[PDB]
Amino acid sequence: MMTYIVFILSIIFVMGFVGFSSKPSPIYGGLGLIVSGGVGCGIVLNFGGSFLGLMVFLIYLGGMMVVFGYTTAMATEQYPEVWVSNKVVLGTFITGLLMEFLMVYYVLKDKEVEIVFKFNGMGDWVIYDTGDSGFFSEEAMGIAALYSYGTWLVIVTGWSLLIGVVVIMEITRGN
Amino acid sequence: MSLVYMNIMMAFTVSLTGLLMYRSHLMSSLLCLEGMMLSLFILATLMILNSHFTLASMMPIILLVFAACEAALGLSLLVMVSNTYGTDYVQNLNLLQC
Amino acid sequence: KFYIQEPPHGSPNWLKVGLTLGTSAFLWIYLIKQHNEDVLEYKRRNGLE
Amino acid sequence: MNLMITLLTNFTLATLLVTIAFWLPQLNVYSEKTSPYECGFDPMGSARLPFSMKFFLVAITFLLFDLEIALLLPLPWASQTTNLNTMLTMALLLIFLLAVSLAYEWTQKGLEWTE
Amino acid sequence: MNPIILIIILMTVMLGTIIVMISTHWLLIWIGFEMNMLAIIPIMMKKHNPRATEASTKYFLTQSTASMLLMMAIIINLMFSGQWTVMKLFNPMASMLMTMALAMKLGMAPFHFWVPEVTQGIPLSSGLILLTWQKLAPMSVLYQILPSINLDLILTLSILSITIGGWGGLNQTQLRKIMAYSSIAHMGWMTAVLLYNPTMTLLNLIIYIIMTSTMFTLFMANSTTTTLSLSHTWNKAPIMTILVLITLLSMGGLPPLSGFMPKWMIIQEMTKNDSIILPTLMAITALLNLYFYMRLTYSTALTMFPSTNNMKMKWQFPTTKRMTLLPTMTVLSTMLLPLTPILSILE
Amino acid sequence: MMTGRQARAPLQFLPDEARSLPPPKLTDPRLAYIGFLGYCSGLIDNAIRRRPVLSAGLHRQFLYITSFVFVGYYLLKRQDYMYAVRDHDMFSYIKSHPEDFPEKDKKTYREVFEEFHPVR
Amino acid sequence: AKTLLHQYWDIPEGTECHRKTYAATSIGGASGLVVSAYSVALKTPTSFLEGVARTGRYTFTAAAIGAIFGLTSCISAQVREKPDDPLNYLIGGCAGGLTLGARTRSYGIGAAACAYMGLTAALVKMGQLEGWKVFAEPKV
Amino acid sequence: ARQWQPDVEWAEQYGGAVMYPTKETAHWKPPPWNDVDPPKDTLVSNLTLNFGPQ
Ligand SMILES: CCCCCCCCCCCCCCCCCC(=O)OC[C@H](COP(=O)([O-])OCC[N+](C)(C)C)OC(=O)CCCCCCCCCCCCCCCCC
Ligand SMILES: CCCCCCCCCCCCCCCCCC(=O)OC[C@H](COP(=O)(O)OCCN)OC(=O)CCCCCCCCCCCCCCCCC
Ligand SMILES: CCCCCCCCCCCCCCCCCC(=O)OC[C@H](COP(=O)(O)OCCN)OC(=O)CCCCCCCCCCCCCCCCC
Ligand SMILES: CCCCCCCCCCCCCCCCCC(=O)OC[C@H](COP(=O)(O)OCCN)OC(=O)CCCCCCCCCCCCCCCCC
Repeated sequence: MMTYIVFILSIIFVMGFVGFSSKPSPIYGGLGLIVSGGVGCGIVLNFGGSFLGLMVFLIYLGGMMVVFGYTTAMATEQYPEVWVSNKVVLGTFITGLLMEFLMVYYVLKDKEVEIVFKFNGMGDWVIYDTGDSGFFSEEAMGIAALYSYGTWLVIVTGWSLLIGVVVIMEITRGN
Repeated sequence: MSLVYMNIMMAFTVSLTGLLMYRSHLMSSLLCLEGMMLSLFILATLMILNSHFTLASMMPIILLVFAACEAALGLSLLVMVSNTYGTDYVQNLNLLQC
Repeated sequence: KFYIQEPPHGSPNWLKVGLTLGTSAFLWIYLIKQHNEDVLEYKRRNGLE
Repeated sequence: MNLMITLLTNFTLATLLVTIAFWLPQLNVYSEKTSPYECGFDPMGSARLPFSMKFFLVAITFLLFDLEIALLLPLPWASQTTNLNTMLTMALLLIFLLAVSLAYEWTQKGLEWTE
Repeated sequence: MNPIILIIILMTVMLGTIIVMISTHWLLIWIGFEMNMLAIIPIMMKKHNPRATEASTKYFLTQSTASMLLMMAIIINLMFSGQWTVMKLFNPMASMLMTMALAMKLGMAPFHFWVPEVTQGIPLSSGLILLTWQKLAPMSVLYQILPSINLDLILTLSILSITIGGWGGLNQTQLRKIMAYSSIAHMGWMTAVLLYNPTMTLLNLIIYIIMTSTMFTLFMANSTTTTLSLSHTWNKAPIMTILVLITLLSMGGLPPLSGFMPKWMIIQEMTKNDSIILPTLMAITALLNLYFYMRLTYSTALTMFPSTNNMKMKWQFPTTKRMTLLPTMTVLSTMLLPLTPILSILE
Repeated sequence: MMTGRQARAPLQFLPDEARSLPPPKLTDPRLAYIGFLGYCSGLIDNAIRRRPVLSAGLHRQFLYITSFVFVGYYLLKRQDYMYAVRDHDMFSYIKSHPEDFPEKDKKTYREVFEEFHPVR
Repeated sequence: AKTLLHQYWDIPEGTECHRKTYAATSIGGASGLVVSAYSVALKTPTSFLEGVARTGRYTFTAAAIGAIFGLTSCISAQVREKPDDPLNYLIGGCAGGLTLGARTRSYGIGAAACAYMGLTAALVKMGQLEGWKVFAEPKV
Repeated sequence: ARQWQPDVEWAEQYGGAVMYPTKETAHWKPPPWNDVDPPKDTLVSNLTLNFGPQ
């Protein structure tokens, strides 16, 4: 069953999304989002985008670390809930996992499912291309074309980031 | 379509129904926002890498940048809240009901 | 002298008055010139001379 | 194929060194040894209290700066394009905007710690 | 706030709205929306009181959810079309998600909950800037994707917004909540006629912007926030009472004022397509907006409410505020009916 | 509506086809009404600042009515151009598709039959 | 909800009372479910039992109104041999209004609901007869 | 004989946060005049550390 490797990684992806979207406590939500980011970078690395996966992994690890510092600082409780300390959190986690595995079982039986779009049941390895790409990877040249072509995108993004820095300075002032 | 598309869309819907029902904590909603952003990023780069649209590879990473352009902003909208009240509960944000 | 303090509009602002009069005169002569050239070019196009 | 094998091997070697460290020796657990350590005296309060941070502004600045320099990472590959003047101008503009943002943070006393 | 930083932030807001208006790429639309939200957040945090923090938090959460839905619909359209041209969509689910996102961005009911609270928690300058300028980009995006919106969804949203705004405007004494509910009702009025002829939608947008700006600027000049100070305004300057009376009579859709300009012609576009029940219901519901406008005029101008002793000192100090374009804006909002075919320039 | 018509040459206030139309006269009644709007604006500007409304700032009222006349004249030019475009497009489509707009006979009242409903 | 209205409207009037009554009951139950869902969303009940009691009460009230309206309309259409006549729908609307008054345990609400829902049902039958459109497909 | 003009009874109806009060809208105080609330300073909870003998 090694041909469904991306499908298994996506199953772990939705599992982690169910794990942190039930909102037990932001520490374990951060752990679930770290796991989800890892399997997501694995998925996009399996599709060939190694640079994009490594970049999103690094960015979300840094963001989740700053988040963890914030929740240790500010959003804390005397008795944090791991997953089973609250009935509603454990309940919604259980139904999320149950719905995910029900969808897995249904798509693994007749190889077809209808949830609002229509989806197949075969592994994604069919939709790959059969030819080679020469002496370059397409994603690397595509992101490297940001400076040679996307001047407007670079300008508006740099202005947005500078304005964001100014906004962060202005909001947390107090007077 | 395929299968991983279905799984990523299911993850997006899971994070959406996680976001829309708050649990008296702002950081959890911010984590849900980051999760939906991650799911959108993964779906976009999956479609782009499948369809060999190379010139759109500038799209997702640039997209990821604007994630912080709200996400860090959300943290800056929390500290004043955590200076107004001792905690960050969303039930304390009910002064604008009159 | 009546007021115990100097009003900010006690004397007319001469530069503002001159700017207003110049702007009004320039706009009037520009509109007249534009209308004259418009009606002349309209008569040229249709040949209604 | 090899990367997950290496990951599983290292994970197995790490996780075997605790079950060896647990089930091997003679254990003697009472309700005085496993108390939290606070230099011989019992602590006041809990360790789950709000730990009021000071460098929140620099944390948000790092949140922006990590990805705003991650935009600068394809600059090696961007040296291989035919159009070079535009690439050089855009890269210099990006790092100049980074420097302007850092200088604005520095001048407005944003890097200093609160209280 | 430093004036240089304020000018830079306002220019960033204008640049974001312009970027949404002039771009031919969906990613640029989303980038402009994000820049607009990021640069419009600290305007509401101008005075640094807690109510600004609640208003900013609620606005940020709603706008972030709307932006997420917009980007999801954009990605689905990319999947089903393989392009990025800002035009009609090729998936009904993407059209539904974009309509929901733009309804949340416009504050249209049943996504109207944040509008009166955000409007009440922020000053009058940020409130005017929000309720007038921030309602330009989503209307342009709705203008661009005209052959894609489901008719039933947008019509249900319009009638729901009109009814909910008309019902909600009755039970308010704060002026900002009244303006927010009026904005919701006008939002429903503009999106009711969008699929038939968007020139009437642009006309209604221009008229609504002019009247809302006039009312907000009169509120600046009188320095009023509640109904009681607006009533008290008759002692300081009766000309302001005359101006707010004729303006509130204009916004009630009463001829021969310019507020009868959009609505009437909106009806003129619904009967040509054989829809007679909906404009009748919409006018009957706009009677409620006329009702609380009449209540405001009764409190303010047509009756002489009691005042206090200290207002005597305010008789010795004339107004020195920068009432920018107020007489021109009042004249435009009141006496624009006989120039009705001017709207032909909007085609 | 005419958006595709404004597709090849966008962001033009008055194209090259707008100059073949007769410009509005300076004695147009709509232009006089817009000048009266400017005069009303000048009166309100004098009134809201506690000035004598018929004497204070004659240059201000003159600039008000001048700017109003300028903008109104250009807007009226654009409106006339757009209505000419509408009529031209309608007549061109009527001429281009004769089968979709067939002529109908004009029966005299000696041939057509109308039911009579008495009032009594 | 498109299939429910189409299921109710394709049954001939005054022919099968039970299927029409069941379809009207389903329509009323769906509307009551929507109303109760919004009620328990915006106004939080103090307990789960109170919430499910309110949901059941709203659904039962709306289902009873719809069932009695459909039964009375079909009975009137069978008794009068006038299937395409709005007066049967007026009678059914007044019967539903009396049901609403009985459920609310008041008389003035029953009379007002009779009048207004009879006018609304007569207007609905009028629009179905004349082919009126409420959400008109744009054509010009 | 004079023209009737409103007193404090007619003017005090609009002085509330809502026009028609209900059971739910019973504790709804009006907003402050300057919209600036008192800071409601809670206990800051400075953490107590035992720099102990060991
Ligand atoms: C002052 C209090 C009392 C006020 C009473 C006012 C009049 C009462 C009736 C008004 C009905 C609404 C206007 C109808 C105009 C019809 C024009 C027309 O072409 O009709 C033919 C058109 C025909 O449709 P069509 O023309 O689209 O279709 C082509 C023609 N056929 C049908 C042959 C294919 O009729 C309609 O479209 C429907 C007309 C009925 C509308 C019912 C909904 C409104 C109900 C009344 C609400 C009144 C206000 C209540 C609140 C008052 C304030 C408290
Ligand atoms: C509960 C807590 C967690 C408990 C479990 C912890 C497990 C270990 C966690 C630490 C390791 C995380 C690893 C995350 C993914 C790293 C990807 C990587 O290392 O990629 C390197 C390399 C990219 O090089 P590339 O350019 O693709 O070369 C191809 C041309 N020769 O890639 C290659 O050359 C491709 C090699 C095969 C790749 C297969 C697809 C990815 C496999 C991912 C496995 C699962 C990762 C889970 C991470 C969880 C993190 C919390
Ligand atoms: C056009 C050139 C390229 C410009 C863009 C690229 C820049 C690359 C480097 C980026 C630097 C980022 C950070 C800059 C911060 C400057 C503002 C600042 O913090 O000034 C403070 C400092 C005085 O220190 P103090 O106030 O005590 O600081 C608090 C704690 N130390 O103030 C100072 O020490 C004075 C700083 C300003 C004067 C510097 C003069 C340098 C001259 C070098 C030789 C000539 C170079 C000619 C080029 C033009 C220079 C303007
Ligand atoms: C089909 C698409 C059509 C698009 C048309 C676009 C037209 C141009 C853009 C119009 C949109 C609104 C622009 C202005 C937004 C609000 C600006 C604002 O609030 O400025 C604040 C300023 C404060 O002044 P001050 O009293 O000194 O300060 C108090 C302390 N805060 O000042 C004020 O509070 C006073 C008000 C200043 C601005 C009034 C005039 C501009 C807005 C009304 C439009 C007037 C008619 C011109 C445009 C017609 C078409 C809309």
